[PDB]
Amino acid sequence: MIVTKDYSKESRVNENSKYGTLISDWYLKGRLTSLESQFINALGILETYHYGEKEYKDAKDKLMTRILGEDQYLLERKKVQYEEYKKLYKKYKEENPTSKVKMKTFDQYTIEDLTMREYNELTESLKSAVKDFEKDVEIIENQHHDLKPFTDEMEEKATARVDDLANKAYSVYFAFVRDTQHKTEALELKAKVDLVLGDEDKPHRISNERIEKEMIKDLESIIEDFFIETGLNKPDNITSYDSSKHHYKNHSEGFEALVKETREAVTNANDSWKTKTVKKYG
Amino acid sequence: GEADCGLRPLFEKKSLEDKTERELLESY
Amino acid sequence: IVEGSDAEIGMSPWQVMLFRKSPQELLCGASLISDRWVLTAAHCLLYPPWDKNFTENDLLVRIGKHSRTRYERNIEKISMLEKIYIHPRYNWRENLDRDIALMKLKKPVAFSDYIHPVCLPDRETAASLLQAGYKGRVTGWGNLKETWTANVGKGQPSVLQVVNLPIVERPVCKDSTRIRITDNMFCAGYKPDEGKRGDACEGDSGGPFVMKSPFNNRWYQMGIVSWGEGCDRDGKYGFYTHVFRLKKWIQKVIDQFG
Ligand SMILES: [Hg+2]
Ligand SMILES: [Hg+2]
Repeated sequence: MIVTKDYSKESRVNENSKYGTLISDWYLKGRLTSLESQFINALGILETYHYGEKEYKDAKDKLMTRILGEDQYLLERKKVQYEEYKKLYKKYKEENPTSKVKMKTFDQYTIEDLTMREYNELTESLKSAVKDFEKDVEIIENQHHDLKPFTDEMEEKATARVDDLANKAYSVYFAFVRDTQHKTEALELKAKVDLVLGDEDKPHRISNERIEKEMIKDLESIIEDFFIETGLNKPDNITSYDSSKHHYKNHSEGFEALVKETREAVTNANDSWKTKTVKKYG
Repeated sequence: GEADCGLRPLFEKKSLEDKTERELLESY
Repeated sequence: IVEGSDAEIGMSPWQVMLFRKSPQELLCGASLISDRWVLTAAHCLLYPPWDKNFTENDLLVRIGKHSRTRYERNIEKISMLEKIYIHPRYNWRENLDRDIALMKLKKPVAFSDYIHPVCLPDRETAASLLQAGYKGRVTGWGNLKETWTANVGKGQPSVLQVVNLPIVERPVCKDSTRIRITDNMFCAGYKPDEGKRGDACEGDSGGPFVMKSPFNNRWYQMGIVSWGEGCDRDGKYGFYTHVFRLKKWIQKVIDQFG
């Protein structure tokens, strides 16, 4: 209307930086791609599974605040520039009436003006924000030993305990997935185990004592959920599923023996386990 | 169970209001 | 959700998370309308222009959640989908007219302090509550802001976000976009000079735009986050699938199936 003056103040870019020397379009493309990658990397650090604990919340909000702030800076620069592009486009059409070139939309438009001062300041601000985040994290972990990263050896051992438990769950799943009466519970069991473990090609790392403890309680609770809902009793012993020995197609014989042994164990189990569940049922 | 629909266990059913609920009521 | 805030625990017990199993991904929001049915937007399940066409086995539903970053075993419920029902006249190629779908759970989910169904409005509730200026509430784990490049990606919160927004008058909704709006949608958001800001965003689709009735003080889901141009842009408004308007379809589905 009467114009709108200021930019948002969360950005560390200096107000005068945008009025400096614009960089050549050909070189510009690579600087915007670099910026895009920096944001992607910063957001990815933020999203790391390890940091999904309540203790990192503030540190994260703070980093998020900084990343969005620099993103908003670029977004607002695009809006200002798009506004000028449109006016240029209309002047262009008045000078080349026979032209059939169409005006890009805001979403097809890309930033046309950037100075090295803005690039360096954006880049440094994000770098600074990530460094502050890394310091905030170190502090958080000094104050909470169960959040401190495991050494590679400790993570491998913890990760194996977790995977072994999940494989016991998979056995239960395989033992009841062809059982008309309990198929749904079985399918949900498999889906819930997959959900907490994460994608098979990039699972959530059991990187500290807290993840190990909670991932184990989660898995045990998920298994217990299956027995609670089907009304079956949880056996004290379940053979862990081992693809190399029990694969449905690759080792049919072994698959059937696993199923057979697991089902028989469920049949012989008593209900003592209900007094020791992770979760409160009822 | 739509008989009890829309009544939140932790709010309405405990006669507790949420932090912005009032903003909606005032809009009417 | 843009410009909203952290939800209080159990403040939106009908909140549902539509989750792609593999590769894991929070796809959209949804709402619990009974122990067996979940309401969401059609485009979250089917949208050819983005090569999207999810079937029952590709997804799951996570109910009763507060934080997105971890499995919450004492309150969370995960449900397998038995069947998805996209509105047959869902107009994806043009303006997302009738952006709505139902998902039937394989098993009924038990209710609790954290899982409870929202109410669907009847004709009058729609008539009396859907007025310009009246505010509704939108929740979700979607993006916190529009970003300068689609590639910048997702800036998602950990805790469910909430924002209250005013319904805007149809002539304004209409003049705000070049997309053809229909009677099966309504828009909400603050005008340029109202000062306050806020809107739903990528990832919020399917979430409920609820309103608390001053008559029986129950919460009614009047809308479903459907579409918008950018997020929280001035003179731009979020669009929602008008629920009462599509209620006969919802009832036919629920009465015929499950
Ligand atoms: Hg866009
Ligand atoms: Hg757009």
